[PDB]
Amino acid sequence: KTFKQRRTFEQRVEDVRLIREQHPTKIPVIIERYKGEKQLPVLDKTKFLVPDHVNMSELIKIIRRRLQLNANQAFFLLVNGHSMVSVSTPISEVYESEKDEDGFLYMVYASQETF
Ligand SMILES: CC(=O)NCc1cncs1
Ligand SMILES: CC(=O)NCc1cncs1
Ligand SMILES: [Cl-]
Repeated sequence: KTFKQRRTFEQRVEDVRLIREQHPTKIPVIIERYKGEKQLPVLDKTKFLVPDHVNMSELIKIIRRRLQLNANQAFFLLVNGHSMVSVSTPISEVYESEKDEDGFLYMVYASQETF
């Protein structure tokens, strides 16, 4: 069902190594809906190549646009399992501290802060 379940650790590692070789300026991000989540839609895909200069505040703007949300729909984003301390951090810096051992940056969204 989830990305980690669909691909072996070996497979996730090799895919990140390909993104490094073919899209060296991009951050490999997994973005998944919370398994509880009722309100917000599912995305058209799971694996995203994010430009390494965008900060977390702009990535939230991007995901809201991709989900085609309106002004009063609530949106919460967990990174590597927990809340973001800051949305002003460049994703290149967030990646280096919050990346998984497979080399993806894992994110989960919901309409409640209570995930
Ligand atoms: C394409 C690519 O990055 N793979 C090389 C690596 C093998 N050992 C660590 S990374
Ligand atoms: C569009 C692109 O190149 N990657 C950034 C994205 C992150 N989440 C949705 S797309
Ligand atoms: Cl690139």
